[PDB]
Amino acid sequence: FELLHAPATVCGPKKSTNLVKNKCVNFNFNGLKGTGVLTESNKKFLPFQQ
Amino acid sequence: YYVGYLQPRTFLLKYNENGTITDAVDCALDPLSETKCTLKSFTVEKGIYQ
Repeated sequence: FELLHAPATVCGPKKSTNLVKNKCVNFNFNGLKGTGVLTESNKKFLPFQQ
Repeated sequence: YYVGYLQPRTFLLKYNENGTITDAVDCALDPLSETKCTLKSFTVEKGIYQ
């Protein structure tokens, strides 16, 4: 395998930590870095919008 | 069938509560569109603008 010469193609899924509600966490969602409190939402996203 | 070409410009787009694009306005077509883009609004009151 090789690193840092072409866009990523193949790799296995990463085991993730279970979601925690209503607690100060240092979240990292597929590239985002930030801090806050995660709760259930209400906004109706579009099918492709992330 | 129809073909058209693209060049880099700047647009002003209006979303809504659902999240869909409803209307858009150019910013380099007419002076009226220019001042609409400058004021960040779709309606302009009477007067002189820079």
